[PDB]
Amino acid sequence: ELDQLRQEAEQLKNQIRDARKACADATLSQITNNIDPVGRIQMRTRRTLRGHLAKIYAMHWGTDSRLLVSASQDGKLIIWDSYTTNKVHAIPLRSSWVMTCAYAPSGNYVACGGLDNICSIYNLKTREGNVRVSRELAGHTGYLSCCRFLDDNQIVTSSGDTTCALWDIETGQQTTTFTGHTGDVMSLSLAPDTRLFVSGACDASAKLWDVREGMCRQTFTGHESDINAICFFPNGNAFATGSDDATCRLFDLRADQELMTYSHDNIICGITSVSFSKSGRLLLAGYDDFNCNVWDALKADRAGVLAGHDNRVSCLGVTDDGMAVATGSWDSFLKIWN
Amino acid sequence: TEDQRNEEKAQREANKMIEKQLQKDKQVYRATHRLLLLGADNSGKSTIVKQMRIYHVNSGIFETKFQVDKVNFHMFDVGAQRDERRKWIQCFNDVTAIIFVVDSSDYNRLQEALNDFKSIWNNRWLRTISVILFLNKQDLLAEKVLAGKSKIEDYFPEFARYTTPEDATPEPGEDPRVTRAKYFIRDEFLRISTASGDGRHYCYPHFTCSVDTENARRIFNDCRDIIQRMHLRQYELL
Amino acid sequence: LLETQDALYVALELVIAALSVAGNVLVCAAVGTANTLQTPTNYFLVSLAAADVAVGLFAIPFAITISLGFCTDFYGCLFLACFVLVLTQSSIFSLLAVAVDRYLAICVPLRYKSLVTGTRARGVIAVLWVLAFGIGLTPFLGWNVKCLFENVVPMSYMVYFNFFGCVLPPLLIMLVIYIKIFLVACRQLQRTELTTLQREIHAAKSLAMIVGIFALCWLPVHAVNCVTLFQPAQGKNKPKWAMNMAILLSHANSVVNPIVYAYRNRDFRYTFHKIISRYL
Amino acid sequence: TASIAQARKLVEQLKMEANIDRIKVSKAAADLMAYCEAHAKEDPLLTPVPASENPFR
Amino acid sequence: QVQLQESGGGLVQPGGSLRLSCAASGFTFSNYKMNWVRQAPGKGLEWVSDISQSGASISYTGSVKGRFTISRDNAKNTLYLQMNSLKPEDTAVYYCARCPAPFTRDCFDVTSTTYAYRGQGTQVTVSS
Ligand SMILES: CC(C)CCC[C@@H](C)[C@H]1CC[C@H]2[C@@H]3CC=C4C[C@@H](O)CC[C@]4(C)[C@H]3CC[C@]12C
Ligand SMILES: CC(C)CCC[C@@H](C)[C@H]1CC[C@H]2[C@@H]3CC=C4C[C@@H](O)CC[C@]4(C)[C@H]3CC[C@]12C
Ligand SMILES: CC(C)CCC[C@@H](C)[C@H]1CC[C@H]2[C@@H]3CC=C4C[C@@H](O)CC[C@]4(C)[C@H]3CC[C@]12C
Ligand SMILES: CC(C)CCC[C@@H](C)[C@H]1CC[C@H]2[C@@H]3CC=C4C[C@@H](O)CC[C@]4(C)[C@H]3CC[C@]12C
Ligand SMILES: Nc1ncnc2c1ncn2[C@@H]1O[C@H](CO)[C@@H](O)[C@H]1O
Repeated sequence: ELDQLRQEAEQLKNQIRDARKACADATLSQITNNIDPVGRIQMRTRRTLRGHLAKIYAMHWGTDSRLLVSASQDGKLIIWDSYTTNKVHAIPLRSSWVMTCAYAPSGNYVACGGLDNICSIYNLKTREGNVRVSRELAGHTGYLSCCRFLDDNQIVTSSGDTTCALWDIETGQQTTTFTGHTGDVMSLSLAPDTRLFVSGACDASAKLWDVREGMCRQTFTGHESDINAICFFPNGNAFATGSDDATCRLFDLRADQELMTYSHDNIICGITSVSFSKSGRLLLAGYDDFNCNVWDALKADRAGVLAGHDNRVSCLGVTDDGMAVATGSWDSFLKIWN
Repeated sequence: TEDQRNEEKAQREANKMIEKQLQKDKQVYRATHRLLLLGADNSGKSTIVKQMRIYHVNSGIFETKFQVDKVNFHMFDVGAQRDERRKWIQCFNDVTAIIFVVDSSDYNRLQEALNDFKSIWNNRWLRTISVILFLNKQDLLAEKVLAGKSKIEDYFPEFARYTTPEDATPEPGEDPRVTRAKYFIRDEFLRISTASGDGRHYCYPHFTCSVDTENARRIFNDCRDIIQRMHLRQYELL
Repeated sequence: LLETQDALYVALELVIAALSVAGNVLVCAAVGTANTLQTPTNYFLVSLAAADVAVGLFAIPFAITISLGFCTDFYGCLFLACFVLVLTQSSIFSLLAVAVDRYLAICVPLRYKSLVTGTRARGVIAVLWVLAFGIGLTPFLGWNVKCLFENVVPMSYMVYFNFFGCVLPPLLIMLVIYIKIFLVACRQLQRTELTTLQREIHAAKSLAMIVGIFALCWLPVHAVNCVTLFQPAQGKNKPKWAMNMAILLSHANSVVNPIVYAYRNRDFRYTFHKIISRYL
Repeated sequence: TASIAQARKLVEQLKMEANIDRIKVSKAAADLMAYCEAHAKEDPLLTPVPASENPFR
Repeated sequence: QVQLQESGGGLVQPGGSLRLSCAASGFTFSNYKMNWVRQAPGKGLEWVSDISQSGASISYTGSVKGRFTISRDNAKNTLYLQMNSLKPEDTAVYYCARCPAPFTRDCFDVTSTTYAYRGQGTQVTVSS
């Protein structure tokens, strides 16, 4: 009897792709031939955040555009002051194998986690002066790959158990759960609206979810291999992703299809992390080829090449105002380009 | 201006003390050698170091720290994770070694063990990390090959036309068939490793039983040889 | 100043100083710019490079002014001679430290990262620099008009205290170090069963260089001084050629050190490739 | 059982995704270009910010 | 876009032969290593064979080495498994799995059962 369900799903996907091709009356590649190119993007290392020991596995800027988080595999999550490179806090993690990190918009909380299957929270504004474990959001049956702060009392988490979660710091349980993907979720991104969020997994697809509804509203499968990078477009209507196939793709929440594909015959190494600028005109993508590529979001051409990194890039972030960019690779030397 | 100069001085003192603590931690970090532990559920990976100086069970990691010849080793065993080992394994690309145990007594599962060993050896991220093959359960292999209830030819017909190498180290009183099968499995693993081998990472097979206790010294020697070959390559002496 | 042959001496010393300073400044810049090259072994290598830079910039001009045969004050010439000696001993001690680091890394690979760190590296470097300054400046205060070197510095210090105190001891130490390293490489080559003889001969050839080069560099001048002290009255039929070439090789040691130690490491070659690619 | 439940969840997700109102890609491209041209001015990465205003230099 | 359909299988008698086809779409089939695996009724996954991009490197499982033949046609991005002289133990559901990463020689398809890059499964039975 399962043959009937399989045929129904096949027909549903066929009509979906038919509607997609129908709405594909044009393509962003040809429509963007009139605008002026961005040209070569000269970005030099303004400061280097030396001090980390093990390979940095993640990083995330803050709303203040001055402090950033950087978690390493040695069990240390350091808070770096970009303006002066001053170590303000160094949280020692119970599990040395950390795979993510976050920085709440208010800066009062910081999240981390990894193979420990637990999302550890830490308060920076503690009256005791010495930070400590604020909350342990356990329950996931897979490695925590990415995490973002939805609010001071609501947080998002992506684990390798093929499911995403939305927790409340005051409760410590899964306030909401999402089980759309089939592979380990590797990264996600929240939009300025603070209600919708997209996440990519090893299923070579990116799925969208609403914090209130709790059901997958849209799915994209234009990629070829596992998605290891994802970031929301500054406008909140689109988002870019990157796969291990050495290719990035920009999907739109309204077209339900790919309209921009960043790739090159000589770019064989995959992607690890991507991020947009304040305006989205450029698209920064970290590759495991020991360098990062800043493409033109509207033309898909290598406008800038950040070649200074003696390791596989792991994370790339942009400030809330886009004054500078941060790149953390496995060399333990988190660079700050601009 | 003082309202900000005092804050700058306080932040400088904080950064100084934080760097001092970071160096204090880096001391013990560099002093310890981080190893990974992989293997099948039926394998005795959780009992490789029968000594077990200290066994720490984290939220989802079966850590195992110990000391040999004043050198601190920290073998990490990830058991409480999904079967998909293509993403989190990347976290162990800087480990000193990867002890991969195989329950070679289970011939039907020996094929899956060989496939996993191949996928690990051919991994782009573990391409520079040696693999310490601990063929545990050798007593089970001996019993199974002496009982004659299971023929290795059904699972590996090459064993029928295979001959034991000359550089073998036969144990006293061991049956020729037992040694032949053991070294055939060892050479199968060595070939799986050599199919894509290179001077970046090497294999170190070892035959150990479920009741053995000298595994600590074996892992010590394996790590020593691995780091020695790595330094020699860095000096272009290999 | 254009003597029968000291002019060629001055020219060769100038060329040697130029090449040495160029190579060692390149090494220092490569170690400084590249962040991944901030390691203990690289710390010792950049210390050797800085010692060679000081030699080329300070030791060579002082030795030239001395050989030219000036009539400066006694202490004025002794100061330059003692500075030359300090710089030579600092270079020798940096070479010895690099050799000991390689030894601890190869023979003691496990405890290497623990017994050799940044703080320990800089401490050992400072101790070696202080030792060099104390040894070279020893006769300046603890001495047991023609500025010609043999005049201001007697061979007593150049042999009893200099040669057999800070050149021959470290020479034999480096010899034993590289011998043990060759033995370890041979023991490891017979284990990597892939022609083993070719790679064994290549490793032996490399190691023979680092000590034979060290030898042919430091043994000439010190053996000349030894034969002049223990066996005097020889008249030194070919002084302006024998000691000429001896000091020429002793100074060319500065340029020969980095090309044999720095340029021959995989990390240094990778850094150079990355830098020339960035510059393109 | 397991496969049947998985297929049921899959077809439910497909149904939930079918009702999505997909507009032509032309409108999406126009909105993207509008946002770019409106924010490209205040984007330091596209318009070279002077070192005096940039707190990094 | 990423899809791997498979056809063939069915009922066969011992000693016969059968060619199972697998069409993969949504990527560059010439840049990904391919594998054939089989899961028997009630048993776990069992990798059968693997074939590289250009087919220069191929390997088979010792239990079925020689009897099966894996091939790949890049002109039409298709994979083929020609089994000859089948056995009653060959009855199982076969799957054509794609390597997770291109330009690599390491694939973890058989490690998990919920793997994504697979087909609906082609059932094969061997009996009179
Ligand atoms: C002899 C004179 C003329 C030249 C002096 C050179 C000295 C002062 C400079 C040049 C290059 C410098 C080194 C460059 C690289 C590093 C790595 C860093 O992590 C520790 C400091 C260290 C080791 C520096 C120490 C000081 C150094 C050696
Ligand atoms: C001959 C006279 C001029 C001596 C000049 C050499 C001095 C200025 C230079 C040459 C090599 C340099 C050292 C080389 C490397 C290190 C290790 C580093 O971790 C701290 C700095 C330190 C210790 C440097 C300090 C300055 C240094 C000692
Ligand atoms: C031993 C000293 C006193 C004088 C003898 C000079 C010769 C024989 C010595 C001096 C310098 C050394 C050479 C230095 C250069 C090289 C490059 C190396 O890649 C191969 C060996 C080779 C060719 C060495 C061979 C032996 C050599 C040891
Ligand atoms: C001037 C006196 C002291 C000796 C001069 C000989 C020096 C300058 C020459 C002679 C042979 C040369 C070597 C020939 C080949 C190699 C192998 C390669 O990896 C570069 C370094 C090395 C090892 C060279 C280093 C410089 C070298 C050793
Ligand atoms: N006989 C000598 N005449 C002149 N200078 C010498 C003599 N022996 C050694 N030196 C100088 O002392 C330094 C240390 O040997 C050498 O670099 C050399 O310049």
